[PDB]
Amino acid sequence: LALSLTADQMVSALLDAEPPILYSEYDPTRPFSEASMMGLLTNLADRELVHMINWAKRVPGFVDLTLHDQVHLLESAWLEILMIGLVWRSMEHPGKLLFAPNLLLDRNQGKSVEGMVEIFDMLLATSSRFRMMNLQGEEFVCLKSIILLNSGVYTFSTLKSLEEKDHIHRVLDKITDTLIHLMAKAGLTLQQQHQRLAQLLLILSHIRHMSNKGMEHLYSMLSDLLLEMLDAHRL
Amino acid sequence: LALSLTADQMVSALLDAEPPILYSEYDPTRPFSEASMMGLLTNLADRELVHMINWAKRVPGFVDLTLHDQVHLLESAWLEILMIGLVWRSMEHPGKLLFAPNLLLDRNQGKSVEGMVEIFDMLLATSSRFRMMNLQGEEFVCLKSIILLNSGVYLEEKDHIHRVLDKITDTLIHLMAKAGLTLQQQHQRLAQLLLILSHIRHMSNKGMEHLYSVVPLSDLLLEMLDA
Ligand SMILES: O=C(c1ccccc1)N1[C@H](c2ccc(OC[C@@H]3CCN(CCCF)C3)cc2)c2ccc(O)cc2CC12CC2
Ligand SMILES: O=C(c1ccccc1)N1[C@H](c2ccc(OC[C@H]3C=CN(CCCF)C3)cc2)c2ccc(O)cc2CC12CC2
Repeated sequence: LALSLTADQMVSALLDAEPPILYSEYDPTRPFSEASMMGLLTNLADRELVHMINWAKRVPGFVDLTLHDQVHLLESAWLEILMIGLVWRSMEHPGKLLFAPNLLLDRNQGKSVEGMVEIFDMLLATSSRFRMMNLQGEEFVCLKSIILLNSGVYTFSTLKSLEEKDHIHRVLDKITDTLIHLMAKAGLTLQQQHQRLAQLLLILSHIRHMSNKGMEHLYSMLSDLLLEMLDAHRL
Repeated sequence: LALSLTADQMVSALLDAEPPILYSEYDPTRPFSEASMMGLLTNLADRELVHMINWAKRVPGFVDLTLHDQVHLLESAWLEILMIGLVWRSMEHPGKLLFAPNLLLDRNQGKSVEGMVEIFDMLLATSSRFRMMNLQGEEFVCLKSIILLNSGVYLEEKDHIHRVLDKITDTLIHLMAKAGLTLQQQHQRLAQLLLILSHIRHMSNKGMEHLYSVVPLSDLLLEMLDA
């Protein structure tokens, strides 16, 4: 099914799978402050993670995998997906991170939490990189889907596992075909298509680097829950 | 000014720049032990770092950067380069890591140490992935050069790095075209190769988190550049 989609049908399915932009809580009895900042950001990420589950299930080829492999892929990629969504939202807001439309934070508000501004600056630089590249929404949904399928594919031996890995790489190839088709459709020459494809995928290495640094920072302050939403019934 | 090379001359320059395969400073006659296994791997990595400097100087476009940028890229990419070099030489040794011709280890020698077997397995999975794609030497040296130039970039200095990165991308595509790959197979394989770099970054982050669980590395890298 997923391997027979055209590039336009793959763009359409990814654009349609896009989750909504969530808001920070409008609690007057909890106004924004340095103390309540991480509580608001954690609550926002928790609500985003629920929508990330539905988005993943709508990425073509994802539900063809076993849920154990669906859980592992999302366990490996969830923070990367949150960050690239943040970086995408903040593209039009230089020097600031748009966590939510009602939660636009500048660099100085990150200094209140120790260790935050280092991750803050890396997210800002990625947003500047996307801005300088004029990243398109059709390219963004492809990059996010690549992260979902690639981040955990090297950390799964059984015959089933060999079929799953081959399928993940077959779907990743079709996203690559989709990215190139979007670049050819935009007028880029073949040399420019390969060059921009390389530039976009090399940004994924930095997003992984930010994720690892973000995991150490967050731990300095999921599997069962990921399963519970992914292991839905048909009632 | 290295942007005036051809794809074939880019390959030839990177192949000629390959560092030698160093040996473990290990007594082939004294008994082996796991307590001395970090000392051998730290000593080997320190000696490989010097030859990594010589290799980086010969990556086309690297010396065009300032010494500040050359050191910053080396300080940010050195662990990734050691890892992918290890993965490259451990390819024909499935289930094993060939740190040196006299230092071949399997999983069980890594289990003796807290936190090693996790990175050991990720390194083995990368070697298996290289073995499945049948990675060529001309592709491997292009991947190492991309790691050197990409691992620290995130104004005209960044522009020059991106132009050289763009040329290595053109070199990789030219390599697969000369191999007979179709245009679809070319950009598919290029994507597969560059997506492996995200896993190598992941291993480097966990490696730093592992290895580092007085003299700054930049001072040592600067001194190595004087030879
Ligand atoms: O604050 C920060 C931040 C930190 C340092 C520098 C700059 C920014 N973050 C935010 C964040 C907080 C907690 C979290 O994870 C917390 C547990 C993990 C699941 N939770 C467990 C319970 C299961 F739901 C709790 C994930 C994300 C957040 C929110 C929304 C967004 O779009 C993006 C981000 C990005 C960022 C990830 C870097
Ligand atoms: O053992 C391990 C290993 C393998 C599996 C699981 C866990 C660990 N490693 C080895 C390694 C040891 C110490 C290093 O960092 C030492 C710094 C301490 C002062 N140094 C800086 C100042 C003086 F230079 C550097 C780096 C590399 C090593 C050696 C050669 C190779 O090709 C590759 C590797 C790979 C590697 C990185 C994963």
